[PDB]
Amino acid sequence: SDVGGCKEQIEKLREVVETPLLHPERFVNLGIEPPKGVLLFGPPGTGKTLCARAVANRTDACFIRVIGSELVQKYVGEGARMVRELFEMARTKKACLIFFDEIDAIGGARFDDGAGGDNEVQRTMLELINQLDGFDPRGNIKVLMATNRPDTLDPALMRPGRLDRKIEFSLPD
Amino acid sequence: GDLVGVNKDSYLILETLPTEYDSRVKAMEVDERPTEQYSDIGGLDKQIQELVEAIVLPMNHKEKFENLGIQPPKGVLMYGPPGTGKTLLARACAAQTKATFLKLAGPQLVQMFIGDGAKLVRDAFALAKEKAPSIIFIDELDAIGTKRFDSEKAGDREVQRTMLELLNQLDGFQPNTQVKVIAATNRVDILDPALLRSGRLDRKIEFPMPNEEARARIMQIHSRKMNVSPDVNYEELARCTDDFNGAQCKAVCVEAGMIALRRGATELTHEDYMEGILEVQAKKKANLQYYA
Amino acid sequence: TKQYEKSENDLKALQSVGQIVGEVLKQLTEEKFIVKATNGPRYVVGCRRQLDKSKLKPGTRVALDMTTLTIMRYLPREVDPLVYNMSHEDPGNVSYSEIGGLSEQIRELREVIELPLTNPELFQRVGIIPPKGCLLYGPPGTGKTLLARAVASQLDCNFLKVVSSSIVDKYIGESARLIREMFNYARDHQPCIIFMDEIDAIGGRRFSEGTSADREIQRTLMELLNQMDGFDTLHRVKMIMATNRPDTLDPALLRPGRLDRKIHIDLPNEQARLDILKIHAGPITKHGEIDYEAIVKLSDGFNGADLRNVCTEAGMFAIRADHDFVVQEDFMKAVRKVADSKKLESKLDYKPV
Ligand SMILES: Nc1ncnc2c1ncn2[C@@H]1O[C@H](COP(=O)(O)OP(=O)(O)OP(=O)(O)O)[C@@H](O)[C@H]1O
Ligand SMILES: Nc1ncnc2c1ncn2[C@@H]1O[C@H](COP(=O)(O)OP(=O)(O)OP(=O)(O)O)[C@@H](O)[C@H]1O
Ligand SMILES: Nc1ncnc2c1ncn2[C@@H]1O[C@H](COP(=O)(O)OP(=O)(O)OP(=O)(O)O)[C@@H](O)[C@H]1O
Repeated sequence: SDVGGCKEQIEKLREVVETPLLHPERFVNLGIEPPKGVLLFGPPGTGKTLCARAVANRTDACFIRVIGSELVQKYVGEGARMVRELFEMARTKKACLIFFDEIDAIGGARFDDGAGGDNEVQRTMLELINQLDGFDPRGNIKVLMATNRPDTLDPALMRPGRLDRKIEFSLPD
Repeated sequence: GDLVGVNKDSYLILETLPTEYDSRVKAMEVDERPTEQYSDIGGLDKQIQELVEAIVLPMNHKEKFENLGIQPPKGVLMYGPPGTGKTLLARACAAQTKATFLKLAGPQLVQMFIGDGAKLVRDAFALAKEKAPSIIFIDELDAIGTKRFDSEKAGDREVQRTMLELLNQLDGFQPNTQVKVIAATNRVDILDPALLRSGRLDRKIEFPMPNEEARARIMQIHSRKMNVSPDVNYEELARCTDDFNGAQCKAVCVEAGMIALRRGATELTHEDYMEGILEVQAKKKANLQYYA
Repeated sequence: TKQYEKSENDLKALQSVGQIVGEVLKQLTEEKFIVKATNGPRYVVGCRRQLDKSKLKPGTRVALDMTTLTIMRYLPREVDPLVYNMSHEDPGNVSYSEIGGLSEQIRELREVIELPLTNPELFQRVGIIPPKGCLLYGPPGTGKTLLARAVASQLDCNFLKVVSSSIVDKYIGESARLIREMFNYARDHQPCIIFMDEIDAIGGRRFSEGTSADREIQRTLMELLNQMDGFDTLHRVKMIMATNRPDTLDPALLRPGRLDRKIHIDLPNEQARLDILKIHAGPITKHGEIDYEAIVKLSDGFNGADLRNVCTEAGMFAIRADHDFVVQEDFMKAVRKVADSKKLESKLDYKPV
């Protein structure tokens, strides 16, 4: 009820997580399949707060929040092991969910002339999408994406295949 | 050599044991098979004829080569914006090969210490040469295949250095003639320009946007399992597919099931199809005005 | 039946434990030898009477007892990767004729490489010091590891194989001391030849100060450069080097002395393209009609590699036609078209000098 009147947004981003997770048998009957993941963005108000709502209404299996900056580190190759091993964890956690904020920091696309530059950023994000493009599971763990700006296009052209349900704010009625 | 088995203070070796190493590097991927096959995709019959050529002709038809004196292809470049869906292509037909198959992720070769990826790739091609014939598939080569320009510094200079070491395994040493290795890249923007060769990247195929025939075909393959009310044009929405990726046709099906739920209708309808089309593409919103 | 008992009696001799390796630093007396283990600790021990004291010498690989920690047996030298640097194999010889061009480069490296070995007299008479080094670079064209490879399997004698990715070493860049020891065994098996593939990475500039890797790489480079700045005679050892771009190699390598000669591959002329096309038309069975000037007119600016892949593309396109002997019309079609696809993917082939 802390939502500010946004309904179609909260309805879609709700049925995309609760309904498949609360009543899995429903889709298995009608299957078809529910989408892999979602996307949120727009002006700051209100980002990341509807995420807190997903925390509240969250019933059983825990979900893992992931801030954007902890991916990028110096001494390259660290955030890669990171994202990989947290995916292995989520594959241990049986139907647990992941959320990403500030993805626009780590998904900067595409490149520059040189010398880079994006090369660590690229290998981390493209590595993320690489983990996303393996056939298994993937992931039965959903995902969640909330940011400010919709750019950049490389993760945004890699999402619509796996991910879906891009919804925009709205903003005060 | 190494690994020779010796017991503590004995400093004598009872048995010489193989083979090699190591954990994640030893087994990056051991694939049983993915269930999908080439029959699940459509519109690629020409380029999948080129693929099925490059992979299948060394397996069964090697005798034909030795009759004609033919050098088979090795590197085969795979590029296009998703989708396409070239990963289901390569891994589907990889499950149709029955030969040994190893998946691999491009950025995996980026490592913590200097040139770990080198011994990594050498171990990979060593177990590949052991399992010969075999197939190794890598993606996002352009992530590790950006040579940059000039010092300093390329943090991947060791990784791309290992790529040039793959060009040495394709250059100064012939034995890679067995176990064809396939590569895929979403964007051909940055490359090692030396990657052009038959042992290196040879058959190079652009994967375009699917065509309305192929779009309605493959989307019909995604919806063929689900209950559909037997009124669908596939022509109407095939033309309503503009700039779509086949993956966004999948999203059209997935959304068809989504609002098919909230409708309460037990079976899918065409208004649902065009609905989901409008849903995923193109975006939103503004308002209806000024155009009357 | 009795041979088994011979083996079992060998086990009775295996009840003797392996000894511990070490080096000879100095010797304080005849009963005091200043030694060090390969693992780092230093010791002073006497020894038995089976030694020859003068034969000991400082800087000597020896084996020590497990308790007395003293020399019983010794061996002069050992190196693991060497025999693997010698285990490279290449066919040809005849490939040295198969490569076509480039003639003046072929004969040039034949002179500066092979001639100091067989004929030091010609050089020592005129007063000229023999060049100890050379450089190759593609792919402005290609054929580096081919040409030089058939020089290693051509001249034979003693030759050493090096990939730049084996000097990585992870901890403690002692792959540097593997360059030192490697040069010492090149001073053992001399005359020897040294390959260097992909010398850009192990040739970098350290332009921007950064991280760790670049610094220790530059450290092994200091080892290289100062071992070509000798203090040593490298007359008897040969060094061949190949890399994409002769840019990041630093003025130290670009300086003569260390690197005397500079030779490149260029895009093959339609004459050499003609020739390499000839030798690539040999192994492939063809129809009675053959015209090479068709492909020579059509194919322009390819690498020699791109040209042989063009021939293979002709034949493997001709497995669709299922004909054993194949016309060169199918070769004009598939060669022409797919070759021009290679030229659409030929982006950014233009390299420095
Ligand atoms: N529509 C709304 N309904 C309920 N609360 C709102 C709404 N808009 C703003 N708020 C309140 O305003 C505060 C600020 O919004 P918030 O900080 O969550 O967005 P944000 O985190 O800045 O978005 P972003 O993550 O894109 O920066 C929140 O604590 C929230 O309670
Ligand atoms: N032409 C097509 N034929 C069949 N399926 C397709 C086609 N185009 C898209 N798809 C579907 O789109 C989905 C997403 O696949 P995607 O395009 O991400 O694979 P990909 O692009 O090869 O992988 P990557 O993104 O690593 O290159 C797949 O499940 C696939 O079934
Ligand atoms: N002049 C030539 N004659 C015969 N074959 C050639 C010639 N030039 C290139 N090739 C072919 O190119 C392939 C690779 O050998 P080469 O040493 O040229 O690789 P490279 O120069 O390291 O390639 P790149 O410079 O593109 O990395 C060989 O199979 C060889 O048949």
